Amino acid sequence: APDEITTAWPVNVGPLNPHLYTPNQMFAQSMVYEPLVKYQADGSVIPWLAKSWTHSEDGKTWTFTLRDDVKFSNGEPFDAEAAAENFRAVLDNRQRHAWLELANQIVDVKALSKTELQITLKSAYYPFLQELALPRPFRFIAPSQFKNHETMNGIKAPIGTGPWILQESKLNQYDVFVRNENYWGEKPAIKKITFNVIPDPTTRAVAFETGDIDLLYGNEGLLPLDTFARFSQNPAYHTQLSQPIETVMLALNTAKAPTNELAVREALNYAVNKKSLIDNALYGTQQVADTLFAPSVPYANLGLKPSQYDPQKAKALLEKAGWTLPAGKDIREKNGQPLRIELSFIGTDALSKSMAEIIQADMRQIGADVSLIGEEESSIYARQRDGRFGMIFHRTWGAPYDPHAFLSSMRVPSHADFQAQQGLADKPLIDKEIGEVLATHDETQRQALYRDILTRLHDEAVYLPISYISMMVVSKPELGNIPYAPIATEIPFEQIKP
Ligand SMILES: COc1cccc(CN(CCN(CC(=O)O)Cc2ccccc2SC)CC(=O)O)c1O
Ligand SMILES: [Fe+3]
Repeated sequence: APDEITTAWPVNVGPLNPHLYTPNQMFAQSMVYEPLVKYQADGSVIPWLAKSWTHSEDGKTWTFTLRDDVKFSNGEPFDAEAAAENFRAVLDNRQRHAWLELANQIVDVKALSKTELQITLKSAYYPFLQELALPRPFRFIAPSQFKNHETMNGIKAPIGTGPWILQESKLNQYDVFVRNENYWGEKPAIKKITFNVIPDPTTRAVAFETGDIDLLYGNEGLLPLDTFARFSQNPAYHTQLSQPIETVMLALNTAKAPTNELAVREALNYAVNKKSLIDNALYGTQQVADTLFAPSVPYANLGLKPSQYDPQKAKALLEKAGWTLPAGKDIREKNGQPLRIELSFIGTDALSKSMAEIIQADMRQIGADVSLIGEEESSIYARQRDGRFGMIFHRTWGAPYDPHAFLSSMRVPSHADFQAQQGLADKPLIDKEIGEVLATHDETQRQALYRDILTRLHDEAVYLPISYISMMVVSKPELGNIPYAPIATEIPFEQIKP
């Protein structure tokens, strides 16, 4: 067993290098490795591996007082030296962390003693503590497990301070975690967690029905949503649906014809019946999104005007811009050119395909010819990084990334958002203001800058917001209520109490 559970994940957890990305899975890195400060649902951080901290008047020098009772799972001590060596290991690979502005802000990290850790920054970077709280990269592996005094070229054993220890991994089969019996904090009620590798959502549903697994936990792609709805009525099962955690949208390429035209992007934003899309493809399980960030997101309650479903207005906008229908044709033309837009998505993702088909149908109704380009994952991500798309499915990152970290990353040219925004005359101003907002401690100016950035992105119709999506749970009733974590990408296994 009653203190052992079996769940599933589409892939293995990876080698659990705390400082690297794909194929490491963030929820699993968070099971084993811990931060200096821990993120809370109210947006603050609490003391964690660091007991307390102070900062200089200019806000550029921070000194953390560390706990002195923490051991890595292999018995070796956690101290300021171990922490400092981890920061070094991360920043020796600084280029790979460009998306995260703290990695560009840290100028020095040194252990002043066994318990005092000093971090110095380029500027007064306000999201400092929240980015220290992220699943990666600033969490701590035992320095003995460095390879050649680094982590960027690999690690030995994935030894953390966290409440879970990786027991064993079997590529394409399973991963097994066990409770850390020597954890500095509270002991998890669960003793053992087995992750079965099950890449297909239908197969995951079937695995639950047969009793092969005890728990499914994930976002809107966890299992088929019609099946989820059926499960929620099944008295043998338990299901949960969280409050929304992030946005799913479309990103429109402002630097590529015909989405380079504001009038076209505005029309597309009137063309989609989002409520119908959600009820049709998402089985009514998610919420309609009118803006890049939901009004509940910090700094994003701005009274931005929604573009409600209005095919008539969409047509009028296109007509006014010179996109008119030839005799006998349903696809508009201008200057000889047809109104043709390519929508790229992961071809094997049934949900994405379903939504893409609905979007194509809705846009054909207003005279736009959307071509569906379904491709493998690697090809879609390549398209995102180099801007080879007309429209592309995209999503925000949830707490604590939204909005500051998502906005920060809009400045990175190898990200979808930069590419989508590249055609805007105001793009340099936007990027300047993003840099400014991260470093201001004038709260009035900070809100003003967020308003200007988000309002320009909204008014320029860079995105086509679709849904605010939720976390979803399917479980054996004996496991009880399943909690959600403050960080959207983490799974609070240590909080489960049968
Ligand atoms: C569930 O995945 C995410 C949930 C919340 C935020 C992000 C954004 N990631 C941003 C950085 N990634 C790129 C991206 O998701 O666009 C990973 C990354 C960083 C540096 C170089 C490569 C890559 S992916 C090969 C954070 C992370 O992966 O730690 C997520 O990828
Ligand atoms: Fe990522």
